Amino acid sequence: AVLKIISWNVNGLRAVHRKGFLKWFMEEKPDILCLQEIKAAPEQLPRKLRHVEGYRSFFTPAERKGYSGVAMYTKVPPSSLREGFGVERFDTEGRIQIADFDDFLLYNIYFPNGKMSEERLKYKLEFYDAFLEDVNRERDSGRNVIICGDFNTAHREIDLARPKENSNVSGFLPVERAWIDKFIENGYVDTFRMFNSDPGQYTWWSYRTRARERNVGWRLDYFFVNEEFKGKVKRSWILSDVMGSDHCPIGLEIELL
Amino acid sequence: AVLKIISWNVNGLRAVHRKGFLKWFMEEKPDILCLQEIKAAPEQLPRKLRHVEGYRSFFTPAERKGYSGVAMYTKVPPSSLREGFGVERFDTEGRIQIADFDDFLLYNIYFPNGKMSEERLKYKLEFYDAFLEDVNRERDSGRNVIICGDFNTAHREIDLARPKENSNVSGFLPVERAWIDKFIENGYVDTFRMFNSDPGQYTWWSYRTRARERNVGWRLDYFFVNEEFKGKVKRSWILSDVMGSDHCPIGLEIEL
DNA sequence: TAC
Ligand SMILES: [Mg+2]
Ligand SMILES: [Mg+2]
Repeated sequence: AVLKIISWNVNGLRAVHRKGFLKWFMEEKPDILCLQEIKAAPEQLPRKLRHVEGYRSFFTPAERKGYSGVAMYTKVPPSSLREGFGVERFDTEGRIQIADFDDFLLYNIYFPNGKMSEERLKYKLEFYDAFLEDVNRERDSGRNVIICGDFNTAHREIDLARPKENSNVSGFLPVERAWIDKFIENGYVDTFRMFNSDPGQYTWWSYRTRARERNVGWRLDYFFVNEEFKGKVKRSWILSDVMGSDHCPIGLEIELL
Repeated sequence: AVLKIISWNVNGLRAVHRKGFLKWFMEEKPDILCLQEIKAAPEQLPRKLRHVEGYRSFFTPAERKGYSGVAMYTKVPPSSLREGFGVERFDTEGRIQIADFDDFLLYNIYFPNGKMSEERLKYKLEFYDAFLEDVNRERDSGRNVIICGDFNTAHREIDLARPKENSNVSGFLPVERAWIDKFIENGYVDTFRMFNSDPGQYTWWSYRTRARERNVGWRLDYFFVNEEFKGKVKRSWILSDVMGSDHCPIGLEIEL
C-alpha cells in the first residue's frame, strides 16, 4: 500500500482557510496531513475545518493566543498521540505532535524560530537537543520514525538562494547547520535529498520584494526518516505551486506491505 | 515530463576536466548537456570523458586543431544529428550541432568571435545570417526550436557591466545588437528575459583584474525558443557559482 | 579589462 503524507506551515490556519485551503485539501487527498502554525483557538475554529469527512483531526495549540500551534488530520486511526518531549518549556508552545501509526511514529514539529533574540536562539538550539534525545530514544527502542515540519534552518548552501548574505543570520548559522549534520549523523536521512540534488528547491520565500516569484527562498521544511526505514520511501517532493502561505507544502510517499 | 538542458562554453574541455568537470556533471544531472569550445581532438579525449554512463555523446570538432568544436551529451539519443547549415566556410569550424528530439530541434551553436580582425567580424555577421535562414526554415516547416550557446554578443546595455566602454568593441557593436533585435523580431524569445529583468546577470567575465568576483561581466550565453513554443519553458537561469571557465553554464527547463 |  502507498501512504501519502503532506507537511505544511500554513502561517495561520484561518488565513489559508479563507484562501480555499479546504479545496486544496480535497484535491490533494493525503492519508495524513501535518500542519504547523495554526494560531487559532481549536475550540472556536469552523466546524467544517475541525471535522473534515474521512479524517480524524488533532490540534495542539500554544498557551499563548494567536501563536504557533500544530495540527494533524489522518485517515489512519493512531494508536497514541503524545504532545511533548516531557520538558515543560518545550511543551507549552504548541510545537509537538508525535503520533503512533504502528509501522512508524510520526513527528509533526514546528521548530522554534531563532531570529527575534539571543534568548530564542538558545531556546531553539536546546529544543533541537531535546528533540534528538526523544527521537533517538524511540528509535533505539526499535520504532521506525518519520519526522516532518518546519526546522527553521537551511541545511547546506544548496538549500537557500542567498547563503553568504545569511551566514550571520539565524536559519543558516554554522551552529544550526552543525546540528542537522549531527542529527543526520545519528542515523536519519533527509528524504528529499534521496531523490533530488538540484539547487533552487525551496519551501519558504520572504513575502517582501516578490521573492517567491524570483525564487529567492529557503528549504526549511523537511521529511526525515531513520536509516533502517529509508527503503520504504518511494518519493519526497515539494509542492511549489500551492500558495496561501509563505511556506509551500512538502510531500512524502511511503510503501507498506 | 520536466526536461533539463544545460549550455556551457567550457573554454577547452581538457582544461575543465582537470578542474573536476565530470564531478559537476554528475551533481547537476542534466537530461541534455550542450558544450561549446571543446578544442581537443575527440578520438583522443579520455574514455571517461567520451563515454559517461547514462549518456550518448556527440562531438563536432573544427578542422583546425585545438580550436572551437562543440559537443552534446544526452540521456536520450536524438533521431537525427546535423552538423552544419550546408554552407562550407560555416561548417568546417566545429560550431554547429542541430539535434532532433521529436518535440523540438536543439541548436547547440558556438557563434564566431569578432574581436581579432575585420575579416572575422564579417564572418561572424554572415554566420548570424546563415543561422537565421536555417532556424527560420526549420521553424516555418513547423518544428519547435531551442537554440542555445555562446552568441559572442550582449544584446542590450543591461547585459554587460561596461556598455559605454565597449560600444566600439565587437560583442556590443550596434550592428551585432541589431541582428539580435531582428532575430527576436523573427518570432524568437530570449528565455532568460522571460523570468529575470534585473541587471548584473552575466555568463562571461574577463580573467584579467578579478572581473568575475567584481561581477564585471557580459551575458553572451542564451537559451532562445520560437514564440509558439515559449509556454513550454518553466525556467531559464544562470548557474553563476559554477567555475572552471571564463563562461558559467546556463539552464533551461521545459515541460512537454 | 576586450586583448
Ligand atoms: Mg509563519
Ligand atoms: Mg573561450
